[PDB]
Amino acid sequence: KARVIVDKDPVPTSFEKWAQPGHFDRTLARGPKTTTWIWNLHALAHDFDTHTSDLEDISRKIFAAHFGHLAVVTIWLSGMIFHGAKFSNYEAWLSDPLNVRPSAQVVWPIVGQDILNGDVGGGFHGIQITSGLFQVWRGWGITNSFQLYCTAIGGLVLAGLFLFAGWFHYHKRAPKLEWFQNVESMLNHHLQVLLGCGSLGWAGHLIHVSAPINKLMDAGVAVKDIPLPHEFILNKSLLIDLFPGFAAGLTPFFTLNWGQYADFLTFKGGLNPVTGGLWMTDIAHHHLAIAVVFIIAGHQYRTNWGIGHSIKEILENHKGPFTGEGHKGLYENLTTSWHAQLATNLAFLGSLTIIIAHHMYAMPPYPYLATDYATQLCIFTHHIWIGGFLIVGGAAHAAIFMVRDYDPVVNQNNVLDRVIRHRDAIISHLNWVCIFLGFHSFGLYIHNDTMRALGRPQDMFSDTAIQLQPVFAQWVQNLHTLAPGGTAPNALEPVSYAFGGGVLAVGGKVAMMPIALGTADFLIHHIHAFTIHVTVLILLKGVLFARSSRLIPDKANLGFRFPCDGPGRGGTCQVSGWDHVFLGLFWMYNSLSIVIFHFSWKMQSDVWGTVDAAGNVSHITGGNFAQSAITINGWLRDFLWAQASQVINSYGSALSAYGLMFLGAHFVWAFSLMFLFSGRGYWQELIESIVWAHNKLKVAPAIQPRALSITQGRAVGVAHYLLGGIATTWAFFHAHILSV
Amino acid sequence: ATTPLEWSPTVGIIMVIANVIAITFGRQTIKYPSAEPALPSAKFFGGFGAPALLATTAFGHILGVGLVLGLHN
Amino acid sequence: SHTVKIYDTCIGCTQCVRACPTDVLEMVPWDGCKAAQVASSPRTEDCVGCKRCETACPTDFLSIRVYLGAETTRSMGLAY
Amino acid sequence: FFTGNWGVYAQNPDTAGHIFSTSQGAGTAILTFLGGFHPQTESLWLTDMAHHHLAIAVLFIVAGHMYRTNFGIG
Amino acid sequence: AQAVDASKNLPSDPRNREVVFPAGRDPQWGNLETPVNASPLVKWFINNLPAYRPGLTPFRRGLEVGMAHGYFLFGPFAKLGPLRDAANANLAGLLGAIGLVVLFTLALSLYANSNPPTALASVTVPNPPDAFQSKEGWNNFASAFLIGGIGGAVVAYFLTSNLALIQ
Amino acid sequence: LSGKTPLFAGSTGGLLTKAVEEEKYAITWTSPKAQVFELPTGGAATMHEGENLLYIARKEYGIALGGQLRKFKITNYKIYRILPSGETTFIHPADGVFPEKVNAGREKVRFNARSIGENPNPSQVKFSGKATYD
Ligand code: CLA
Ligand code: CLA
Ligand code: CLA
Ligand code: CLA
Ligand SMILES: CCCCCCCCCCCCCCCCCC(=O)OC[C@H](CO[C@@H]1O[C@H](CO)[C@H](O)[C@H](O)[C@H]1O)OC(=O)CCCCCCCCCCCCCCCCC
Ligand SMILES: CC1=C(/C=C/C(C)=C/C=C/C(C)=C/C=C/C=C(C)/C=C/C=C(C)/C=C/C2=C(C)CCCC2(C)C)C(C)(C)CCC1
Ligand SMILES: CC1=C(C/C=C(\C)CCC[C@H](C)CCC[C@H](C)CCCC(C)C)C(=O)c2ccccc2C1=O
Ligand code: SF4
Repeated sequence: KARVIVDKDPVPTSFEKWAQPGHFDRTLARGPKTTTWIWNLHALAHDFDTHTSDLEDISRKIFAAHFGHLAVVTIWLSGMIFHGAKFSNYEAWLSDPLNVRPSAQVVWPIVGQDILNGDVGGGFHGIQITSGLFQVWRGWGITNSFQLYCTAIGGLVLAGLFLFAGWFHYHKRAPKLEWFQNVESMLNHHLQVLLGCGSLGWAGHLIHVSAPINKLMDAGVAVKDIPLPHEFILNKSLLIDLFPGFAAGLTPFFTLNWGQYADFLTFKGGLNPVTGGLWMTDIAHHHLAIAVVFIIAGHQYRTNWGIGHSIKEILENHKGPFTGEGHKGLYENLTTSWHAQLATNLAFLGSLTIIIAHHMYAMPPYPYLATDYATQLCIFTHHIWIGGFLIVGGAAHAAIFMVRDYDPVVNQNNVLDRVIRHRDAIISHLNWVCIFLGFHSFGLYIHNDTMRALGRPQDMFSDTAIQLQPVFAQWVQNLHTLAPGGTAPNALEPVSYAFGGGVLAVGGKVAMMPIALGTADFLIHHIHAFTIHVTVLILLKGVLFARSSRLIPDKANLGFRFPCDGPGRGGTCQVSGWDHVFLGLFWMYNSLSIVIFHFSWKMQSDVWGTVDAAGNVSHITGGNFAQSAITINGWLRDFLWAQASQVINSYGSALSAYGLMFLGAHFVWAFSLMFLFSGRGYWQELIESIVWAHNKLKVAPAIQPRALSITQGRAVGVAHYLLGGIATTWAFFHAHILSV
Repeated sequence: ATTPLEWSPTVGIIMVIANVIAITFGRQTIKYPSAEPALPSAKFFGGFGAPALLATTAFGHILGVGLVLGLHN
Repeated sequence: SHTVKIYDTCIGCTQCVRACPTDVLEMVPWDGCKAAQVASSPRTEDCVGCKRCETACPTDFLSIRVYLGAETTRSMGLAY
Repeated sequence: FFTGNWGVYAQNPDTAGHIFSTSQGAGTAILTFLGGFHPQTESLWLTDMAHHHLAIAVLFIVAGHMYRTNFGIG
Repeated sequence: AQAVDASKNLPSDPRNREVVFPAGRDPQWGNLETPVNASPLVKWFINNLPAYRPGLTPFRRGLEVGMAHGYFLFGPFAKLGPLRDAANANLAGLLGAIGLVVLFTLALSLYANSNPPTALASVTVPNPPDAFQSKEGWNNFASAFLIGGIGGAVVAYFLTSNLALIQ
Repeated sequence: LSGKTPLFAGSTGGLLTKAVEEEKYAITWTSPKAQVFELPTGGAATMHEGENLLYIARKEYGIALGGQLRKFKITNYKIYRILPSGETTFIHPADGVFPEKVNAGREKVRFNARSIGENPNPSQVKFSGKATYD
């Protein structure tokens, strides 16, 4: 039933369809009568559901499309490791990581870029990167350039190998539908092999290669003296001297005498004092534990041998009193719509990516990461934004599933139909929460801003005045500090020093210290929840009311993406499921841009800084977060006006491009306001008068010009609005820490 | 760093016992124990096939590994 | 409430009457001996100004027009 | 208790020379298993009675959930 | 196989019993009967509140409503208002609380003079509430809210100010 | 009005206070088979074997539902307008023929014999109460 069925020679491989544009769609295949045909050519290129009503052809296109995408990611990664080999200071960073900055680029000696090739240490003049690959490759044990050179070539070979697969599958050997619908086989294979065995094999690296290499390097031996990884396998005397657990061999493993391997499989639960980062042995014990869990977890499902569940069975049983049939029918939707799968995967993968960034800063998992304050903010800020984008995509495809693939027969009194039937109560109460919080979250800032201007500093919501202490977070914080003793007693240190413990000092820099929570930190956590709630209100409303509304009952027939119904009914503007996503992106932004500042200003103020040998820490901004982060003027004064001094003064230095990129984004941003505020009606009339001038001089175009569509105008704006916003704070974050 | 273990024959007894719990837990619970790969005797092995054998034995090792280590505090 | 005016350039496509959600329009026989039919707007109180008919009419400029006017519960589409 | 290091409550018991309703020879333990008669009163140790009803209430609550009251479990 | 899988379709299963029902017998209606809306506990509480209690005059309803609100509104002005740390802190709460009662009574009589449409019926309160469907009933309600609201705030002032003597 | 209500548990979206006070609507149709159909406002419902009836807030929901019924090949959809006093009028089709198909009984109304470009300028009809389109 999970057999492999493959069609042979589905489609040829001729070049003629390249010459024929718009072949995928019938309307576009006719010809380009107007300029909107051009914009529609791109907007429908990847929408395979519109090209064909056949699910099998859609699935084959998607499966092959992923392979070409992996080629891009591998090529992007293969070039990263390549720049580390040739155009980089990696070999110098290894010997002196603290006092040498990481660089991987060399601008050429032309019109005047050469100032950007600044002195980053190690005899290399180049741009100071912030991706942290130097910390990654060091954890991988890559101690020379040739080891780095060989890895780049393998990615390109792996890249073309992925590319050959999509050709082999779409043109020569196409799997049929039933091969794709075997979700049970898919989950087992990915859980056990991709996630399980991939983690298990990586533990083989940590145990044989990285931890011996890292344990030597941090002990003071030069990279010249460090043996290569292969020598550890052949000669075990070098390894046994570092990790004596290997003298027993593999016999303690099978005899369950796993205490013999305690030397190199630890539960220290803390950062290495020498190199700011988690212990490599803890990361070896990490992956080995998780691989067994993933290997075990994948045998749950049936796959042709009668041993395992049917996901259809489990869902149907989970009905209850309040939910009539519960999860009956979801397996059909999930197995008959790619959009539903994309919605679940995007939404949780995006929430996953946000969860990574919160972990990576508190417990740095690489050597010499926390000392590089530049990398931590850029690494934190990057993933925080990626997850926000993907979560919004999850709501979009949730609506596309509804307008397109929702069958009322399947969804009859199930958990989904029962949700659509009381959508008004869900939104009305969520509307109340958004108004409740926005008053009592932002209004408190206004009250403090009003009182501090009135000259009444005792009436503010502050630490000295009326205080709103996060006792529940202070409560949970205290448990993790006292955990290593009582709960999970095998741990020596607390899980993260962010919760509590003692200041860890790598060189002169503090890697991590306890993050105290006060009224100012109370005043920001809810601002995220408030902005997150509104983002859900816009997006959730888009999913439920996409099919119908009291204003429009036939919203489904119009489609997921339509601008309006018309002027009447008071106005039907931005009513589609598409336009909800267009609005949610602005709130996905405002939800997210405060998160990166709450991380940026706090860590500079309370955590990041320089420490003296005596034990006195001098933070970067000196505790200004406590009293200034409770008023809107303090953010404008102490965070935006103050920290942006390096950017504007970056001209005539290596950071001068950040001053340009910080500024060019402001242009691109306001350029967005053209398309959001305006409307097509003005622009087509203006183009009409301009067309007359070309008719006069006989320069009239054959493809008759047309203004951008209504949905496109909203689309082009949010593209600029976000690109101008993110690119602005991108350079501000870079130039501030790269100087500080 | 837990203390060493010497691989006594008592550990072999616990593993055999832990399997027998899984096997009794398997037959009374598994819906489709029979499978395509058939075993030589349909009495000494019951209605189980080669998949159900590896399944019941595998869950037994999980329990036996937990018990042997759990008892070894 | 609204006023839907139908002009002389109709040709009897029957597309306007189909696109109307509220059934404001109707195709009636025209006294023209060789004119097959022509549209009408008998129940104008139920017009909801969505301009779907204006999008449907295929004349060079629209034989049918919907001029906005005094609003009411029906025209504003208020179920409440 | 909530941590789980329950043995602390039985650390310092009432000495044999304890005089009832006084602090002479007293202790701090609230649960013990001395298992015998108080010397002075010629009666059972009261700390055991506190420990006594604890273990019984745990079994009784555990014993209660056998049946199929409304939810189907039992 | 477990019996839980077989019993999912049977109506004897505790799952299949449904708590939610349509509003009344007509499912076309807007509301949905829920244990929050239509439980006997909530129905008893809401229907017996002063706004819905049977056999009460409009003046008696506002007095019960006002005495509660007057007693409630004293707190925020006293402890959290200005002059909260002073000898006259409790006095400022009495004036500010009565201030809202005047503004609240104004809105009541103001809403009253404008012809109020109706008092609606819902699942929690099936019958029409009271004679709140006329200017005369709402006006008497407003005058009663004023008397109770001024009295309730005075009571909270007397107890709060003289709490130490009560101890 | 005679018919069986489609079977659905209920929904927040539906009739509101307007229905009691102002012109609730009702749609009627006869089915050959009991089928699952999406309601005009949220959810799904099962039509009965014959003579279905559904109470509706706005006329737009009924005609929008009728287009869905035509997918199931049910063309005998009838709509009514129910005032609070109980007055029910055969509102959607005034005569048995549908609006699309011509019938002799009907008469043209709001027909402008002029072309649209031949309309007068508004300055010619200012301070008169006349409108250009009239
Ligand atoms: C070996 C050469 C080769 C040839 C001759 C063809 C030929 C064909 N393929 Mg095919 N294909 C190939 C390789 C090839 N393919 C490979 C390697 C894959 C795996 C990814 C696929 C996957 C694939 C799919 C999934 C589909 C086709 C389709 C088609 C047909 C139409 C394509 C067309 O006109 O659009 C030509 C389009 C381009 C030339 C643009 C492609 C751009 C590339 C792939 C991505 C570039 C990314 C780039 C880095 C982004 C930078 C952005 C920024 C810098 C601006 C045509 C018969 C389609 C079809 O049969 O329609 C029914 C179809 O659905 N192919
Ligand atoms: C796994 C990720 C993923 C995948 C596979 C898809 C796939 C799809 N999406 Mg989708 N989407 C995603 C994530 C994803 N989305 C996310 C994260 C969001 C939220 C932002 C959305 C929001 C979204 C909307 C609102 C819509 C889709 C639609 C679609 C479908 C057609 C799109 C199309 O024709 O492509 C072609 C797309 C384009 C040509 C747009 C180009 C956008 C460019 C890249 C923006 C510039 C960004 C760039 C980085 C800027 C710097 C460089 C520049 C200056 C040069 C297709 C099924 C459409 C639909 O209706 O589905 C049927 C639709 O209307 N998506
Ligand atoms: C700074 C600009 C700004 C502000 C203040 C708001 C405010 C709001 N938007 Mg919003 N919005 C904006 C820009 C803004 N928007 C932009 C640019 C867009 C386009 C992307 C949107 C798109 C948008 C959508 C799509 C949605 C909102 C929603 C909301 C509401 C959320 C509820 C809330 O916070 O409680 C109210 C809080 C405030 C108004 C904050 C200030 C209030 C202070 C504390 C009190 C004032 C003091 C005092 C009473 C003044 C009395 C003076 C007296 C003399 C009269 C709120 C009304 C959501 C909504 O309405 O649902 C609830 C929603 O769904 N907005
Ligand atoms: C929305 C956020 C917010 C909050 C929480 C506060 C809070 C406060 N402000 Mg303030 N203020 C705000 C916004 C806010 N402000 C804004 C936006 C401005 C600019 C216009 C000001 C300007 C301002 C000034 C100029 C002054 C204050 C003052 C005060 C204090 C006294 C409050 C008072 O007398 O009201 C009394 C409040 C009430 C009578 C009612 C409050 C609501 C109750 C608690 C609702 C409870 C609902 C309940 C839980 C539901 C029951 C459920 C049921 C089923 C039982 C207090 C700390 C004063 C001060 O000096 O501060 C120390 C003062 O002089 N405010
Ligand atoms: C906010 C508070 C949260 C509250 C959450 C708890 C709410 C309580 C939920 C109670 C659940 C009731 C279960 C109903 C199923 C039995 C009904 C039934 O048909 O009976 C199935 C049968 C009895 O069934 C009877 O069978 C008869 C024929 O024999 C007839 O058919 C009767 O009609 C039928 O009732 O047996 C059971 O009742 C026992 C089944 C085993 C139930 C195990 C419960 C434990 C499940 C734990 C879930 C595993 C995951 C936990 C770990 C997760 C890790 C994160
Ligand atoms: C649990 C619960 C709850 C809670 C409750 C509450 C919290 C209550 C409230 C409370 C209140 C709110 C109270 C108040 C009271 C008051 C009073 C007690 C009053 C008094 C009065 C008086 C006594 C007055 C008198 C007078 C007058 C009238 C006039 C003249 C003067 C005088 C002063 C004599 C609820 C229901 C929510 C829900 C469910 C559960
Ligand atoms: C400006 C604007 C327009 C008009 C925008 C237009 C017409 C953009 C046109 C962009 C390019 C530059 C058109 C020409 C592309 C040529 C192919 C470029 C020449 C080729 C060389 C560059 C190689 C809208 O249509 C619109 C619609 C709805 C809301 C807001 C707006 C809006 O703000
Ligand atoms: S021209 Fe317009 S109004 Fe006339 S028949 Fe065609 S669609 Fe109807």
